[PDB]
Parts: sequence; structure tokens; C-alpha cells
Amino acid sequence: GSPPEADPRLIESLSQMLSMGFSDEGGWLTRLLQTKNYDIGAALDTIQYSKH
Repeated sequence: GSPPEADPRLIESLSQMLSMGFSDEGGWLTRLLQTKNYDIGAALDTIQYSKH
């Protein structure tokens, strides 16, 4: 569902990308999101891979 620290701070870094409605499949964003110290897989997974 909605996890604290595993959704906001994650879905935020996307605020920069999600502004279109697409996830980074070319590893381009991954590097960025990595700024969080973990993985965008979990982040990019919010731009779609789930429910609109």
C-alpha cells in the first residue's frame, strides 16, 4: 500500500521525471534516484507499474 519513507521521499525524486508520466527504463534516472542511496526500481515502479 502506502509505506512511510518508501513512497514519499521516493515518489519525490520522480516529481522531476513523473512530470510527464514515464519511468526510467534506460537507467538514465536510476543514477539520479540513486541519490536516495537505494534504487529507483522502487521509485520508477511508482510512475506506473501499479495503478493510475
